[PDB]
Amino acid sequence: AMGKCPTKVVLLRNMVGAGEVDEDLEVETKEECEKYGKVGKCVIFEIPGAPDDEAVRIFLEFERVESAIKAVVDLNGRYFGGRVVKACFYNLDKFRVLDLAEQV
Amino acid sequence: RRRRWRERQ
Ligand code: NA
Repeated sequence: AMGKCPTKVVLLRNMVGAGEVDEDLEVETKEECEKYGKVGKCVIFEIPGAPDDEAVRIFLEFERVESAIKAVVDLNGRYFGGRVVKACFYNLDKFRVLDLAEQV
Repeated sequence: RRRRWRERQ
């Protein structure tokens, strides 16, 4: 399963519900993720017709795979507000061309 | 800005 293959890209699901993206999330999440290592800005995609705990996909690309691993381990099961976040990896090549709806 | 990430407990 593709979400289990370690890469420098982390996918966060269930942060917020469908249509509930805001800029505060992206700013805070990038700051939080700098704890694991250098990281780019959040890249956000919402999947049409998805369940409320899957619709919003937040991607962050770390500079180093070790940081991404640390991020998956620390963020999976942590709370963002009241929501329990699901964290996994994402394929780098799919990410770079903005293919953001792959099964993980 | 809102702060929502919570520490693990
Ligand atoms: Na914070």
